[PDB]
Amino acid sequence: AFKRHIDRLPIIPADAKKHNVTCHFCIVGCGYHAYTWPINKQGGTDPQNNIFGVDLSEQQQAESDAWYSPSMYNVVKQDGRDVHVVIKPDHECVVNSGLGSVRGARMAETSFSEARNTQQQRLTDPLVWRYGQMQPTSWDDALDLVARVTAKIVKEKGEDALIVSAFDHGGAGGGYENTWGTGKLYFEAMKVKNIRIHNRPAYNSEVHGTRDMGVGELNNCYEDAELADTIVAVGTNALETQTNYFLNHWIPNLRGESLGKKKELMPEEPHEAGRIIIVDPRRTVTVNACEQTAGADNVLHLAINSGTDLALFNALFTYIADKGWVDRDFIDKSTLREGTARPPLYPARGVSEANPGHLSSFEDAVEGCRMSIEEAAEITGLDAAQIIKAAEWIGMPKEGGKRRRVMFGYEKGLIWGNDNYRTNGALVNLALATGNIGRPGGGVVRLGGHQEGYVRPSDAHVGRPAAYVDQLLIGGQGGVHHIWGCDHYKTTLNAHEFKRVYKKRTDMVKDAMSAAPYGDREAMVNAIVDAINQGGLFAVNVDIIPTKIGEACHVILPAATSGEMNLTSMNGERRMRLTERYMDPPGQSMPDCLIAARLANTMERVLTEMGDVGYAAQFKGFDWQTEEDAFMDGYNKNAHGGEFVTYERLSAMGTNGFQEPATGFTDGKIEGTQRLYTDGVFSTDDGKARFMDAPWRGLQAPGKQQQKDSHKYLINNGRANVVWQSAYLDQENDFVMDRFPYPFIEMNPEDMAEAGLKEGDLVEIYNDAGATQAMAYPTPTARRGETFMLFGFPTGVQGNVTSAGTNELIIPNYKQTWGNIRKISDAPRNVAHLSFKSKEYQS
Amino acid sequence: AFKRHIDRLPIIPADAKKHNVTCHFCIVGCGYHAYTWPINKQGGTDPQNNIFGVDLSEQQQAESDAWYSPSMYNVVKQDGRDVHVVIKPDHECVVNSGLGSVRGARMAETSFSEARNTQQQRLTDPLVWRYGQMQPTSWDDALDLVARVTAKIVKEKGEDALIVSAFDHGGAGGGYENTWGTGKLYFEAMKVKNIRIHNRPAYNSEVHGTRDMGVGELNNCYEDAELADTIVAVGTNALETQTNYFLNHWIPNLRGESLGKKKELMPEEPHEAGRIIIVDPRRTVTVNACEQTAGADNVLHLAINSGTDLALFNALFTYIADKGWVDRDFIDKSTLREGTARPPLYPARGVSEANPGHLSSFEDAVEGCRMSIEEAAEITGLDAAQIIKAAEWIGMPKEGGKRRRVMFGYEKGLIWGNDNYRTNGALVNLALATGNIGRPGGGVVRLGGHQEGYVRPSDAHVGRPAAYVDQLLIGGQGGVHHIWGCDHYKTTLNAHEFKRVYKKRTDMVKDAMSAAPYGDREAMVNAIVDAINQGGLFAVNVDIIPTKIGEACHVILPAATSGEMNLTSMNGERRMRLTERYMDPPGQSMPDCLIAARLANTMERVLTEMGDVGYAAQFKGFDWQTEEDAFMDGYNKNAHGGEFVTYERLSAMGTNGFQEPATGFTDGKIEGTQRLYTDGVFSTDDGKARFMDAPWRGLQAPGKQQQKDSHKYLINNGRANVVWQSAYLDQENDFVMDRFPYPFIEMNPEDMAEAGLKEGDLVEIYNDAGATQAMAYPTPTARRGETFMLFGFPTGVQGNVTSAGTNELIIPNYKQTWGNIRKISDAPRNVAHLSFKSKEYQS
Amino acid sequence: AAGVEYPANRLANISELTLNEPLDVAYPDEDAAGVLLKLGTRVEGGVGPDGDIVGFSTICPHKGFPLSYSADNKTFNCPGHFSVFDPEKGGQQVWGQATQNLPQYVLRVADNGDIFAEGVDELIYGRLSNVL
Ligand SMILES: Nc1nc2c(c(=O)[nH]1)N[C@H]1C(S)=C(S)[C@@H](COP(=O)(O)OP(=O)(O)OC[C@H]3O[C@@H](n4cnc5c(=O)[nH]c(N)nc54)[C@H](O)[C@@H]3O)O[C@H]1N2
Ligand SMILES: Nc1nc2c(c(=O)[nH]1)N[C@H]1C(S)=C(S)[C@@H](COP(=O)(O)OP(=O)(O)OC[C@H]3O[C@@H](n4cnc5c(=O)[nH]c(N)nc54)[C@H](O)[C@@H]3O)O[C@H]1N2
Ligand SMILES: Nc1nc2c(c(=O)[nH]1)N[C@H]1C(S)=C(S)[C@@H](COP(=O)(O)OP(=O)(O)OC[C@H]3O[C@@H](n4cnc5c(=O)[nH]c(N)nc54)[C@H](O)[C@@H]3O)O[C@H]1N2
Ligand SMILES: Nc1nc2c(c(=O)[nH]1)N[C@H]1C(S)=C(S)[C@@H](COP(=O)(O)OP(=O)(O)OC[C@H]3O[C@@H](n4cnc5c(=O)[nH]c(N)nc54)[C@H](O)[C@@H]3O)O[C@H]1N2
Ligand code: F3S
Ligand code: F3S
Ligand code: FES
Ligand SMILES: [Mo+4]
Ligand SMILES: [Mo+4]
Ligand SMILES: [O]
Ligand SMILES: [O]
Repeated sequence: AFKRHIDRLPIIPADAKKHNVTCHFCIVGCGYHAYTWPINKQGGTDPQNNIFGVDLSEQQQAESDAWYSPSMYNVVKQDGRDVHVVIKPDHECVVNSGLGSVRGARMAETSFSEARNTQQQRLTDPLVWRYGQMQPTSWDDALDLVARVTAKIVKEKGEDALIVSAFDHGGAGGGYENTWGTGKLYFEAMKVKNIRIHNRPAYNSEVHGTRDMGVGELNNCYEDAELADTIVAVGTNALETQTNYFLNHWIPNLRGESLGKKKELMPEEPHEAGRIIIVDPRRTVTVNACEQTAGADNVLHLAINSGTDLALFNALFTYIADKGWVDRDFIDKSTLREGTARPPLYPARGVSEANPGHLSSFEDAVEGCRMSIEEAAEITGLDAAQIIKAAEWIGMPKEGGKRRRVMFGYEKGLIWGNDNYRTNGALVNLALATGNIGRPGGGVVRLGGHQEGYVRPSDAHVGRPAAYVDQLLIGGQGGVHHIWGCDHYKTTLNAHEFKRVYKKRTDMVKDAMSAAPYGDREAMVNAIVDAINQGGLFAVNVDIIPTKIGEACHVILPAATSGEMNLTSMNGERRMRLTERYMDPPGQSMPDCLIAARLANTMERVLTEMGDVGYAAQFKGFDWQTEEDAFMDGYNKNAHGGEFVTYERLSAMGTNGFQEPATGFTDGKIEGTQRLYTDGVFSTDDGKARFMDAPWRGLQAPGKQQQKDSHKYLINNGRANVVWQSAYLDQENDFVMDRFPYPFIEMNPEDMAEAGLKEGDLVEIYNDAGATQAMAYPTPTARRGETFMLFGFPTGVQGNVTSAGTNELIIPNYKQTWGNIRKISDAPRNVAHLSFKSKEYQS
Repeated sequence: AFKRHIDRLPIIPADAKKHNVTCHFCIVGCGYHAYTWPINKQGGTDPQNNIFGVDLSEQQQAESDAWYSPSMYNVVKQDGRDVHVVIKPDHECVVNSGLGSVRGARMAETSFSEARNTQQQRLTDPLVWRYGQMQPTSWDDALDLVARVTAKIVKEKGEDALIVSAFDHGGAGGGYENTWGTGKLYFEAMKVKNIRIHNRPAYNSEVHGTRDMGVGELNNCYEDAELADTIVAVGTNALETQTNYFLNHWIPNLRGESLGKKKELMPEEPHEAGRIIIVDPRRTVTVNACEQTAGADNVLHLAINSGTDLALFNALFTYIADKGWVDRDFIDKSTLREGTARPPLYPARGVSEANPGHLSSFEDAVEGCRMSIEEAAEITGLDAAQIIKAAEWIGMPKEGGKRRRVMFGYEKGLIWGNDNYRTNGALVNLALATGNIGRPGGGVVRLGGHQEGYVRPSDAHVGRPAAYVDQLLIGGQGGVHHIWGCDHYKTTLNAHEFKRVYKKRTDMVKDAMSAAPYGDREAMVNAIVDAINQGGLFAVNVDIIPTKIGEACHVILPAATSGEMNLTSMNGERRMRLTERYMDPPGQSMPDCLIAARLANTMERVLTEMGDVGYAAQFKGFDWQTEEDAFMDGYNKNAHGGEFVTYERLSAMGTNGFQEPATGFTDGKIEGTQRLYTDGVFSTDDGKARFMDAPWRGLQAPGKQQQKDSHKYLINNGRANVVWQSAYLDQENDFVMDRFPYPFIEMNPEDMAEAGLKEGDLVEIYNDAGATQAMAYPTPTARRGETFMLFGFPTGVQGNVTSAGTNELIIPNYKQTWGNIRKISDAPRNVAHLSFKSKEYQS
Repeated sequence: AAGVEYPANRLANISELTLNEPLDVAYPDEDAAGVLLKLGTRVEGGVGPDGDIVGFSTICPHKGFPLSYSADNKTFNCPGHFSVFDPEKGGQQVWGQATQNLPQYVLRVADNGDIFAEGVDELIYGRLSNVL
């Protein structure tokens, strides 16, 4: 097991500088502080000599604010000088209450340090493909080349020849400054249609369903998870994927800690310890934790068949409506009453590709979705009794016939799950019918992935459905690709075919650049455009590390991330915070919004020189010199309630910040919105929510049923607790890579015995889409024929065996994947040190 | 300026484990010790508690043994535990006398550490190209793939289809164990013709010239540099490139420190302080150091024109002969007296490509070489009075008619210089004529590059001249390439064209392997061979880091280097030492010799399965389980005097070891050879040295005169004192990369001003062969029209502008390169922090 | 106890410094020879109103040879093995056998112009702890 052998840390001195830091990583947005002090200085054991005011010569007891781990300590550049830094979870943040996940708590250790030699992989310099390999160069030179090629191609073949892949998320690698910078460049100055997002291959929403129904997907507050009678958790592994929301808010509900608060905030109705329904085909550590804290009797794990959520939801909606277990008053006053005619091709297909489901009244949706317990048990594989109990835990009035309070949280098991649009609607149906939107203990919400920090111009030119960007590239279309803060080689669908063709097209342009003289920049640009005109691709990567897709790119621009820049973003309850810059960018690396600005400056200059003064003028309005200029040109001017928000005010609010939208500023406090839709006015023209007439139609994406029937195992996929995303930082972190040097594939031990596999064995997963590798991890809780592979991993990409298959709105159905498994090799030697024991906690 | 901010190092305890370590790096082979102790123990400041028996609470004075810098300290794995390690120069080693260079003093911080995060680039696992990128795998899997593709291709197309690039040098990435293991696989088990060496594109000697004459190139000891009357240093920058040989042995001579030892060892003649001739077109820090320690009076810097050494030497030879400043008895007793007829094609060409120079008597050579002082002055651009004075400093007798003692030293200014075979010969003529071989104060020697550690089966099958391997590869020949411990992408000649074609050919095999099923190995193998048959190349890289040529390779195998293994090598004195293992290989990396044995064992199995037991049996004799097995099978059985040398005996003799060849073993002491040719019997069938009839014939390599005539600047090239070789370790060492993030090109300030160039500017050097980049470094001492570019550097490869031009024996003529210089961009911001002052020390 | 505890020692006054003339100093004790130096230009680590006052250990980090200043090039020069250090660029080894750039002092200028050393950025020659 990897041990740091750091048996002593510098003590934070009492005059250390404090910065407010939101966690870089997941949706929960746990609060932290960065304490920096000069190298050559330290605090002392005595109370007046340390930031804690505490005698550090004494053992601290459990949950002490007066400790930190090695992973929280480092040395970084601040204003050109080496400083000590501790990045430490904030005890007074209501989000986390001093909790740090295995991810946030290693923010420090995953910061760039020359002095302590952490994350030396970090990009410090622009790189260009010339003289037979990648070569470092100046910003002026690299931007000039990107500008000249991008300008020539757009001018000869139109903006449709420019392909963009960019984050749209918050936190490190997004936020309001960065999305606005990128957004303004490609949507204001240009009208790029052929743009995709970090996690899906078109410019679409994850959740058009809930939005079309007029319910924004982040409509509750984290306290609602404390106040609910029942949590409904669909396609979420929250202990692993929303750790500190689960631990600091769901848990207190389940072991009865929130009872006092419930009785105080909601007197005149009964209250008992929260119960939880988990809809997930896989038994996760979350199911285990729930059983362990609430007792097995207060946990209903619906281990559905993969891709059968919609059947379950329709059946619950049907049962709940027939019983009259609904909020009549909420339905009559806040939802659409005027019935509406089913489209011609219903139920199999919606009216168009744009609108897969039928928006309607309560009564119409009940009749359209209508499904019996008997039918849903057959489809889902559940007992009738499990579906009835679930309807009871969701809908049955409490003693005195008081409405049951239910929080419905979903994530990627639904969103990357079967029939995204109708399944999303079917769940919202359940929350609308039970009046569990806009009220204490309620909500129908995305539990989320990244934090949120989206503000951009109109995207109306993109269309709906939007262009399937991967299929464009794979089919030889487009001339220039700008990639920002995503790595399709590890994370796109159909990733094997994607890499095969992406390598070929970028190689054509690499070969041309290697044979052309660079010193005559006009000859170079000509060779590149001539190769593009033969079906080649010129590819520009903006990132913080050498990416997998970067191995195929011609130009690489180094970015600075959260903590090396100021950054704004909101969490899963819309809690906006400012991360206050505590360190310098590594080398000449610069914030994404400013790279966007600098590139717009270069496009303007280059388009002037080419003649076209009209097109050149479109790249004006990018004179930003700090990220705060992006914030003020973007969020402040364009966000709902933006007028009330500045860095200075956000700073004052600290790691508790405020819940968007901001309603006012008064007495040095931004005034926020604790919950959306409390007045029962929804985000439609006429202010009523729509229900969804959303009948089950089996597996909806093309080839999916064929793939299931022709392959032996379900290749379920998703997150590990230890790993952050595509392991872009974790790959140079000995703590993580010591645990999983290969991606695990969780396999039933009987399934392993039958296939001749032992723990640690390198296996190939193969199907119609492609092939990949993983390390076999015996998992007693795995159902026979069902495996789970860690997604996005550099040493075995699960994406390689996902099909091109999407729903009508180009939503990648990653979770419904089936494949075969055969041994490549006996357990490699580098895996002998691994624990293969159960991840499930035991009493 | 990069600062470590390490205020304090652990004290080596009294009971630390001691290991004899020779420097990993240059020929000099400075003695060190590695002290290791448990991570949870340390030494005390009191004498009884540290390794020095000294009170460390008190400041130590200049040249203290009881100090070590931060770069000499790390934490490393030993028998699977973290230990402290200090790698310190041995004060008691006769080579260095406790000196460590800027290179050897950072052995510890260029070691692999998980705990202190040093050299995380180091390879831990076998990598195979599959699923669209490089993927870690098992040894068994990787070796099976390499062997199945190798066995199939040599079975189908012959051994001539297997191409090999491999180290032939000593120290780290070489040595007796590793040259033997690779040599036995490719020359015993097989008869590989199409093999090149790490620094030259055929299987040839750097110095056929001296060797054909019967003078092995390492014939003296380091003491002779202390005892010479004159040192003649030809195309050596010894202060940068042979640092502690210069500092610990040349300096004492030039300063008179040596006078006492001279008088004790050679009474019966006069002795003044040593003088020095430096033949180098460029004024180095070596010229400066010599002036500053012996005064300008005692230093003759002959700033010859590029590649005219042969003219200078023929004129010195002529002048010395005509004066009778020659050892008449040596010539008559120890050299060839028999006249022999010039070849028909003389003097333009030799008797063949194989023999470009004519071996003869003293008198035939003088008449052949015959050149006037006037003519050499024309060619060299020296003044007559410089050449005449150089003659006097070499030839003219001392007071009592006594012989002047002259050590003649050369390296890559000659060897990579014009007409390698003849220039090498012309220099040996001078040392032969003056009886300066096999006497105290004498020698005509390579000053060296790496340490030496060569033992291999016969290479008779390879031929002379041998195959120009790079031209075979560029011309689309060969199927499989095994690359061991070299990186042609940074260090070969004609490197731009090499990379253009190497990428296309390996790309063809990559596309095939991305498109084929891996888990079915036979189909993977057939897709590879079909791609090879279309003109592809399958490439295997054996290295310690991800190389530049490794970005084109299909299999990477991870090697363990010196210190992670026992390693034997000898210095430029033939001083053989054992480097004793002090640490563990990173991850699963294994010594090169054991990789060769494992590949041999796999070749045996694969060939047996294909049903060729006869070919399979050739791959026996590779049952080695440790590097010592390779030493005993190789050096012990095959080296001259090998039967006297074992690890145990070598260990007992410490960092002073013994000079090869070993003559016997007497009470715990291997007896060695201080000097070669002391009995005047040379390495020829009859025991006579031959002189060389070596007439000047201009720039002899094809296209060189054309390249001089058609380009504005000389692109001289070679070493920086800070940089070790191709910066394979240095590129992840902040100290080195802080100094030169770009390779410097030394340019005259007047030349820079005329070209609109300022300090730091990024410039393209381009010519007929290709193009590359460097950072302009203003150098007052540089002659106008004459630049010097750091070689082998990842961030700008000088090799790109070197032509394919070799001499008749396929020696690469790197140093005679001319190209044009244009600006790429203004000084990048990452050079702003650089010092641009003179490297020349000022009194 | 985790870090080295550096004394805040008085070295000189800003008034004691002549442009380009090293003032010989000891920090962090008597046996750690160094200099203060005004450079007449704004540079890395520089203090005082012009930001041109720097402090360096002046014992070669290679083998402990006392260094010597060249006023013409503004470089420390080692007569031991010919190392050159640039105190205009943070004491970068311009050429040399040290594995360290020249250990440099953390200077603070108080109101009266008294100059203080609070630490060193590299390991001083001949001590395994900067504070002994
Ligand atoms: N530790 C860690 N946390 C993270 C991240 C990370 O990389 N590591 N990344 C963040 C990001 S960007 C995101 S998007 C979120 C994702 O957070 P989650 O969506 O919670 O995580 P996943 O592992 O993608 O999938 C959750 C569950 O979906 C289940 N599932 C699979 N197929 C189906 C199906 O058909 N129906 C249902 N109902 N469930 C199904 C899986 O069994 C799995 O347990 O996590 C965020 N947090
Ligand atoms: N099979 C399967 N595939 C999936 C999923 C799944 O469940 N199953 N999940 C999908 C989901 S939900 C997601 S979120 C995606 C993730 O897909 P990606 O976005 O490709 O994955 P990340 O690892 O988050 O990629 C972030 C990249 O941005 C870089 N980066 C970090 N900080 C910065 C910064 O400040 N600026 C810039 N310019 N770059 C920065 C990182 O180094 C990294 O290369 O994967 C998707 N893929
Ligand atoms: N223009 C020009 N070109 C030149 C020269 C010149 O003067 N001018 N000089 C030439 C000369 S003299 C030389 S020596 C060559 C050098 O040419 P190369 O040999 O290509 O250069 P090195 O950097 O020594 O390469 C050593 C390689 O071996 C790897 N390595 C190190 N240790 C081990 C080990 O234990 N095992 C294995 N398997 N690999 C290991 C390193 O990671 C690195 O990739 O360059 C030549 N090229
Ligand atoms: N610091 C350091 N030391 C090293 C190495 C390293 O990488 N770094 N590598 C080692 C190795 S493998 C080697 S081979 C040696 C190389 O050691 P050297 O050969 O001493 O070094 P180079 O810098 O290659 O070239 C020596 C000199 O040749 C001169 N020269 C150029 N053209 C001519 C010419 O036509 N005639 C003459 N007479 N001189 C000419 C150059 O100006 C240069 O000063 O260094 C070894 N030691
Ligand atoms: S620490 Fe960070 S990763 Fe998520 S659970 Fe808290 S925000
Ligand atoms: S320390 Fe090493 S690099 Fe050469 S000069 Fe001595 S062997
Ligand atoms: S002590 Fe200064 S260079 Fe050796
Ligand atoms: Mo996500
Ligand atoms: Mo060499
Ligand atoms: O996401
Ligand atoms: O060499």
